[PDB]
Amino acid sequence: KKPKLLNKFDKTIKAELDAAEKLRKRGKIEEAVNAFKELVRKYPQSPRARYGKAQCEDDLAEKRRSNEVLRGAIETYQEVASLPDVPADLLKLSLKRRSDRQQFLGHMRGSLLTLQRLVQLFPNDTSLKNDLGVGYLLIGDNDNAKKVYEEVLSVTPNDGFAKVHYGFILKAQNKIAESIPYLKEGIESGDPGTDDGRFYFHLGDAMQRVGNKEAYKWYELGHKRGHFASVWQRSLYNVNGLKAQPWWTPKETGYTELVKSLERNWKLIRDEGLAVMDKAKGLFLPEDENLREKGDWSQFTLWQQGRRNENACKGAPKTCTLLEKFPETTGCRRGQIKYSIMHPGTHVWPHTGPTNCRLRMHLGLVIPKEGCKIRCANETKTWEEGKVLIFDDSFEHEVWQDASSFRLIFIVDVWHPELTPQQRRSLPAI
Amino acid sequence: GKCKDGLGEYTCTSLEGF
Ligand SMILES: O=C(O)CC[C@H](O)C(=O)O
Ligand SMILES: [Mn+2]
Repeated sequence: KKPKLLNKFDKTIKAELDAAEKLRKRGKIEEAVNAFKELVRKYPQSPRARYGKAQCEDDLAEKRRSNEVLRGAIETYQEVASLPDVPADLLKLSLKRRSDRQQFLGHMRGSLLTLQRLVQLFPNDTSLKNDLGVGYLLIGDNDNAKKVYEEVLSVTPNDGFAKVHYGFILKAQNKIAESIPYLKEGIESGDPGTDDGRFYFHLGDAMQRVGNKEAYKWYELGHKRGHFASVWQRSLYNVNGLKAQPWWTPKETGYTELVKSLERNWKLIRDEGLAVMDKAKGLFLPEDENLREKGDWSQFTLWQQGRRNENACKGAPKTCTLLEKFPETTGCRRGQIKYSIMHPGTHVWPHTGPTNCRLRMHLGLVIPKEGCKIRCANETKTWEEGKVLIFDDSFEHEVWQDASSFRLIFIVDVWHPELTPQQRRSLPAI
Repeated sequence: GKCKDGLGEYTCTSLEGF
């Protein structure tokens, strides 16, 4: 409906306020900034004049693509809420836009503060509670997020947005069966914010984990709806266009000198890893992304997000020195370089990595003769000591360990070879 | 919490505006 943005005094200056807003809507942003700055000087308590100043700064940040200008707008949106006699609709618009722009800039804790204030000021607005839940999720506070969506559901139990987010939270807590009805019903609601790749991804995954054969129906519909490159390649942080295939040869990747270095020096890489196992085993950390059905699996990470772990590299100094010659891996801010040890009785659930922007090399270091294998998409392969396998882990893949002794590999992520130097310099780290 | 091998976090990147 027609939002009511003018308090009693602002209606008496609606002519001036309209003129300034007209300048802004016509794109004359600098003229509009000056007009609203004059109105704010003249009517320092006017919320609509203050809101105009903020909206003008916001439009200006967009035109200049300037984070600095947008931080100015963020403080002016707060100023609006600081004034006397702010109409409720205007108060809510100003603080909502504040939170949205804080999130855009990455100020997740500041956005959370604004969202908490919004819910205090408007306790019957369920949408604002849903937005608060997102604020919590964005700072990693799943406990409070869960409580928010529980409150929402206890008032509006058919709220689809709250259903899919509650289901996401449940699935992340390994409450797999319980998450399925929430994710499914929320997607099916078609409510705004439910048509999101994350929810198709995790609904399918939970179904696969419980043996429900409908999982690929949801993967099909997520592909059809544009969230997945295909039903098998379900990464969600993608550069569209990159060559997509589950398995690559060294020459197909162009990183032939890296592969040669890994294979020719494999015993050195092996031996440093074994020494860490023997004398510094705490550098191997258990896998902690809920990817195991059962078994023991740990990793010893030398690089992550394109940053060298200096303490870790003390444990594998020659390996780190060897790898420094290859920026295609050491500067791959969407991958890692790590030793991975897997013991008998391990099954890694089918899963996908987050991004199509990397390829993953595996160098075999200690490979039992029998029992170890990795499937990617429909092809299944085995490791060999001193040999590299390469696969695109944005494709669904699965791992088994049923030997009688441990299996050690070395994992080296590289940028997808078709990514340009500016792409490799600019993409946000994962 | 980071997305290393999987896709389990609500978001896997940190944004910084424009
Ligand atoms: O088999 C391992 O140790 C690693 C499997 C993991 O899912 C990967 O993507 O490399
Ligand atoms: Mn994996």
